[PDB]
Amino acid sequence: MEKLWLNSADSHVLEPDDLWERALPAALRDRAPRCVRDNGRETVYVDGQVVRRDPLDFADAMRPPGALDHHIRLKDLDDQGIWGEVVFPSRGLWTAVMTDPVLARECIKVYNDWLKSDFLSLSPRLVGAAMVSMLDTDDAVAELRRAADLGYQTVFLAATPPPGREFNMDVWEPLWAAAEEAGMTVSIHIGTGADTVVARGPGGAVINYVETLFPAQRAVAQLVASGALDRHPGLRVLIAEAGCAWVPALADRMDEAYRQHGMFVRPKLSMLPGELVRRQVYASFQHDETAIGAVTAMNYTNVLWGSDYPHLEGTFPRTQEVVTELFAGVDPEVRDLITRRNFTDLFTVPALPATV
Amino acid sequence: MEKLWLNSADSHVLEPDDLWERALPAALRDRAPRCVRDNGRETVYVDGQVVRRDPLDFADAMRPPGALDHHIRLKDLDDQGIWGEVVFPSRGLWTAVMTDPVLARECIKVYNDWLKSDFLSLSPRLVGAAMVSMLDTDDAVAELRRAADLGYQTVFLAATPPPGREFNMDVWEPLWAAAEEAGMTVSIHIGTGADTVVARGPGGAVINYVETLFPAQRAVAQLVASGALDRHPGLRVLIAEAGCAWVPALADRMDEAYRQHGMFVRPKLSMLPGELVRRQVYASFQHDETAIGAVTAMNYTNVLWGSDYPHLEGTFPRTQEVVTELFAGVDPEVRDLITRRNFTDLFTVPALPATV
Ligand SMILES: [Mn+2]
Ligand SMILES: [Mn+2]
Ligand SMILES: [Mn+2]
Ligand SMILES: [Mn+2]
Ligand SMILES: [Mn+2]
Ligand SMILES: [Mn+2]
Repeated sequence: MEKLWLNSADSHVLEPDDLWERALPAALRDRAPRCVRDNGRETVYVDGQVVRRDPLDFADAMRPPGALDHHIRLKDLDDQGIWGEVVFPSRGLWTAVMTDPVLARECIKVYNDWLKSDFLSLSPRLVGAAMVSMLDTDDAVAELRRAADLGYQTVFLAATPPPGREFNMDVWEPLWAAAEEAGMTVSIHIGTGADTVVARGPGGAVINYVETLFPAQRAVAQLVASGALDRHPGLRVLIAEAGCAWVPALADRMDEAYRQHGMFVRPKLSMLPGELVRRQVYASFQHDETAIGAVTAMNYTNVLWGSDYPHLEGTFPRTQEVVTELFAGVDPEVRDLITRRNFTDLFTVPALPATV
Repeated sequence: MEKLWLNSADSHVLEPDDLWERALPAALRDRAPRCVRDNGRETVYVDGQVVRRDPLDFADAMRPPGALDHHIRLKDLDDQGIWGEVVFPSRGLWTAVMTDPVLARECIKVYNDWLKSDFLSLSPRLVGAAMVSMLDTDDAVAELRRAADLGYQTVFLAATPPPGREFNMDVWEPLWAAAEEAGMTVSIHIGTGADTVVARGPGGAVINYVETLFPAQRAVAQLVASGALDRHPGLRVLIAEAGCAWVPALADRMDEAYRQHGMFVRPKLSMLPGELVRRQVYASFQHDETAIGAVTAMNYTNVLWGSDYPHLEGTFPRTQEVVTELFAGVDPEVRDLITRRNFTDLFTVPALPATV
């Protein structure tokens, strides 16, 4: 009943409630992410601001026992037929909306040290994303370098960077250089860095779920148009949890501007935007049938599957039912590429016997 | 040497410099859109505001003579192998950033009367888009009904509506009802309405070309999630000049929200977002190879080819060479659907005589 073995390019780890309470310098402790559970309500506070209010029902729906207990997580991976799994933050993501570079740097060190010592230590099937400062390039380079010396394979960046720190700016060049030198995949996860509760009228739930795409597409356009990827041929970028089929559409959109608006284009690129996307830009999805069409009809081979465990928008606990229906009638080479091989190009886990 | 007849879902016409100056009363006639090309840049004035100040390339971005002489435009249709062509405004599109509903209403009436009298009269191969007020629903419904009586087949709406008039709001319901009643296609052309985001740094030309997609994806999300299309099964929407392959990607994104976030979704729809997209949402492209894979691999059949004459991002004067490369080794049934049949499902032109 779990016959199709998968690697998951997207999932999340819930941090211990006291992670920052115990480990931060006393001056910083009270400003770290912290939650109050009262009335029906969880309220999350970050550095003197309420950043989140939810009824406990929804909050706790994304908190099955594996989302917390790493021993149960590994058993859920077996149960769902997932071998290797990339693990992103939950509360740690709020470091991306902080305005104080020192609070962000120190909260990121704590998170990165806990994830490696207390979680990535349980199984080599776990590939964690180290956070790096969104606010200061020297802080982000130093932590990437420390995280890599510790055996991290990828860094997390928020899809919406702080104002004036868009991904086409010169300020990021030292980070691209260090990531390329380290062999570090840059993982950009959507729904991070900002607020995505922008739509309030009829259809808000569906409209807001679409709005979170825009920073993902913008990030790809900035990395491609700025020459960041062109200048760093070894630099690979994963766009996590934005789906896949918009990526070749965007490759075509950029090619059209590059070719028809060339007289306004700076910098020039050594190859077309679409060639950079197809070489270096990867994208994950959970349910999207269109991800298979991207590979088979749009020559976009950089599609990875993800469970996004334990989010509502992920596959858990119906991983096998989802993927078996997704890949019914599909070339096994394509199913292998999307569910296993793109994962192992990016990330190192112990190799299974590759059944076709 | 050899050509294939095509129909085009997108092009523009350049209005007489004095169109509004000569036709509007004294209270309005100085505040209508005015374009100056002088000293290497294009300046546009609307109601006392500089809305555009864009560089021109006096050497390498030179406008086709047929943009300036409608007799040369008709020679260019024959030369390019284009039978039927939808024609959008140019200076007229600036009515969408007006804040005065009287000026907008009156400027729209002048445009719609001029287009019919002096331009569409040149050939019934031209399918005009009538403008309707973005500011006032009564004004929009009135003009749509007047345009329908005049024989108009489609109305233009700007991709970014005025703040508080997003496409998911109740304020539009009367126009959705009127368009469906009249059998009028709603044509949402990108790059129109107030300019949401503008990139200033490296890669700006490519980034800004991508940024214009986001209002189009948003509009589709608002129309699908709000029930606008669900409540009006006879209402068809054309997204002009945004490309195609993001449309099935967005169908999948919206289905995932509808199915996994069902508890937060209001209103309920009578079918899934992706079924509404595949039934009622059409999209045009000029060069995008991915638009063919949207049809062949993503079950998205509502793709239309457009020339976007006489813009830089259009195909002129290489229309036949572009379509030849696009459709090399493609099923001719798919070429017919994309280049002729979808166009004749939405629009009525005279019979294309047959060859052989
Ligand atoms: Mn995720
Ligand atoms: Mn789910
Ligand atoms: Mn002059
Ligand atoms: Mn156009
Ligand atoms: Mn255009
Ligand atoms: Mn061109």
